[PDB]
Amino acid sequence: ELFFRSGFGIGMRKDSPWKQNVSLSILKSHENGFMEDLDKTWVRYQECD
Amino acid sequence: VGTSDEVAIKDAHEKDDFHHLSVVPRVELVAMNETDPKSIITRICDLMSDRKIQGVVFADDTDQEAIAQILDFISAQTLTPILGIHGGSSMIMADKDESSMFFQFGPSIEQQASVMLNIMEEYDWYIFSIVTTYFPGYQDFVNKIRSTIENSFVGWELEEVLLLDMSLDDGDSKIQNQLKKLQSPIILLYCTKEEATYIFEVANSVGLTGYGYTWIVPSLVAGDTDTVPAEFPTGLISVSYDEWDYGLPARVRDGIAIITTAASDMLSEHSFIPEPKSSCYNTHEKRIYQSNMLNRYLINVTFEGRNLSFSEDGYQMHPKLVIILLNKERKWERVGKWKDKSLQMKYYVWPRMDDHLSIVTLEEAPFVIVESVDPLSGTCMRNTVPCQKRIGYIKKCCKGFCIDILKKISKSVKFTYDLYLVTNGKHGKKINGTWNGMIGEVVMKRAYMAVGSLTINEERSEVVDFSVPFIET
Amino acid sequence: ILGLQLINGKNESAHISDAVGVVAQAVHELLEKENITDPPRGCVGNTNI
Amino acid sequence: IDLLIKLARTMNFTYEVHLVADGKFGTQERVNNSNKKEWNGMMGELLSG
Ligand SMILES: *[C@@H]1O[C@H](CO)[C@@H](O)[C@H](O)[C@H]1NC(C)=O
Ligand SMILES: *[C@@H]1O[C@H](CO)[C@@H](O)[C@H](O)[C@H]1NC(C)=O
Repeated sequence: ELFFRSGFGIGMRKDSPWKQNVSLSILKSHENGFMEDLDKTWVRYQECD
Repeated sequence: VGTSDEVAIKDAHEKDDFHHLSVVPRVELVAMNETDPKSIITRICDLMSDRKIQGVVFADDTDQEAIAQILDFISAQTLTPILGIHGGSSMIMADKDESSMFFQFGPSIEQQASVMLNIMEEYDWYIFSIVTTYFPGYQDFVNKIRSTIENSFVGWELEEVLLLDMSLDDGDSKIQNQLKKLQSPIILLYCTKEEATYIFEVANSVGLTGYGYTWIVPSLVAGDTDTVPAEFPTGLISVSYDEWDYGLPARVRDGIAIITTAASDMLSEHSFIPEPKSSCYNTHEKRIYQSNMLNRYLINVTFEGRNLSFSEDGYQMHPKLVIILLNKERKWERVGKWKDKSLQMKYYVWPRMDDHLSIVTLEEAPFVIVESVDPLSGTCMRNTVPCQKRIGYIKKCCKGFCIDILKKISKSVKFTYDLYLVTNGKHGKKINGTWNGMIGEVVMKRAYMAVGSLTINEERSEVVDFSVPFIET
Repeated sequence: ILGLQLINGKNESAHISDAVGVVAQAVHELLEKENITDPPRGCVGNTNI
Repeated sequence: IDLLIKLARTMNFTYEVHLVADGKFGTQERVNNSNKKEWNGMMGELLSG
C-alpha cells in the first residue's frame, strides 16, 4: 500500500512571472475533464488481466 | 485610629433593632492614636478598671504589617473576645493560640487560592508558575493548588514552582537566576506589601513584564486601593476584600450585633452568664468562670438572615470578594465579583491581544467535531480546544483531524490563534458578487485564516490563496 | 530504665559567660559597617524598624 | 487455597484466613482533607497491620 503520498508538479525558479498562471491552468484543466482525458489515452489502456 | 468623623460613626451606634432580646449594648466610641504597643497595652488593660466590659471590637485604617499579631496576644492572655474589623487587624495569620479566641473579618488563605483558579478557567489560562516567599501561611498556598490540579479533567500544566529565598545580602544575582527560569504566560505571586516591590524591580530589568505576561497577587499584596508605589506593572490583577459596598460605619454595626447576640443567647440555655473580674490582674484566680461554653456558639450567629460563622482558625466562612484590575492611570478598577461560589466577570473576553490571528472553522463529521462544554467544571476538557459561537456568545469544544494539524503547525511556526464557528452560510458561495461563509469572512479581513474541509478550485483561488494540500478529494 | 542527661544544661550561671562571649566579637565586626542605625527609642517614640 | 497449604508444610507456619471487608482489590484514593493518599481494599489492609 502507498506509504509516501506527494504528487508531481511543474518546477519553476523563484521570482518567475509565470508562477501564477501556470498554477491556475492546472486547476481549470482538472475540472474540464482534460486531465481525465490524457489519462485515458496514455496511461489507462488495459493489456493483460 | 486614623482620619475619621466621630459623629458619622456614632450616628449608627445606637441603631441596632435588637428588641427581640434585651441585649442593651452600651456602645462607647473610643478614638486614640495607638499604633505603638505601649498605647495599646496601657489602654486595653485599663478599660476594665473603669468600665465593666466583656467585649472589645477593634478597627483600624493603617497598613501595619504586624498589628494583628500583637493585638492577638491580649486575647491569649485574657478571656475577653476581640474581633478585627478594618485595617491591619484584618490581615491574615497562620495560627492562633488555643486560648486565643480572636477572630477577623476577611477571606481565609484557602479561599484565595480557590478564586485564582476560578478565573483562569473562564479565560483558558492552563499554564502557570508559582513564585512564593517566606511567610506564615505560604505552605498552604502551594499545597492547595496541587490538590486541585491532581483531580481534574481539565488540562493543567505546572512548571517553575521555585521560591525566592531573598534573605541574604546582595540577592540581585540570586533573584536574577531564579527569575530567569520563568517561561510561562502567567505567574502567581505570594508575598507581602513591602516585599512585593523588591521582586518587581528585578522583573522589569529582565523584561518579563509587559504584554504576554500577567501577574496575580493575593489581597494583602495590594494592601491599599490608593497607595500605588508605581512599581506594580500595568495589568496586575488581584482579588481583595470588598470595601466599596462595605462601609466603615456599616462594619461597626454588623460587628456589634454579633457579640451582643452571642453572650445574651447563652443566658437562654445556660441561664448563668459569667462575670469575669474587671481588671488586668487576678486572671488565674478567676479560672472558675471558663469561657468555653460562651465560645461554643459565639461564632455560629445570624443577623437578619445570613451566615457569619467563623472557622476554628478565625476566618469568616462566607466572605464577599471582588476582583480588581490596575490600569494605565495607576488606579484600581473593579472587574469581577464573587458571591457564594459564583463568579461574574464584567469582561466576556479579556481585552489584551503579528502573533495573534483569528481562525474560522465549521463542523464536519470526521474533520471538525463540536461538543458542548463540560458541565461539572464549566470549561473545556483535555485534548480539545475552546471555540466560541455566536448566539452573546457560547463557548463550545472543537476537536478532530483538521484541528490536530492546526495545533501542530502553530508549534513550529510559533503563532497564536482563537477559533470561532461561522454563522453566515457555510463553505463559501458567490451570490450577486458577494461571498458568504468561511471564505466570505477571509475576504473581509475578519479571519485571516480558515482551517477545515475547504476545496481548492479556480473560482476561489482568485480571491484567497490556499496552501499545499494535505489530503486528496 | 535507660535515660539521657545534658551536662551543664541546668547551671544558669554557666551560660552567662558564654552568652556575652559570642557577642563580644560580633559587635567588633559590626562597628566597621556603614549606616549603623539605632533601634526605636522607647515603646512610644517609634513604630518602625 | 490449595497452594497456601503447600507453603505451610514447606515453611512450617500456621495460618488463619479471613476475607476482605469492603471487597475491592486495591487502589490509591485521596482523602477529602488536603491531598493525603491512602490505599483501600485488600491492598490497604496489608499496610495497616
Ligand atoms: C496571467 O494572466 C493575467 C490576466 O489574464 C495577465 O495579466 C498576466 O500577464 C498573465 N501572466 C503572464 C506571465 O503573462
Ligand atoms: C516445624 O514446626 C514444629 C511445630 O512446632 C516444630 O517441631 C519445629 O518448629 C518444626 N519441626 C521440624 C523442623 O522438624
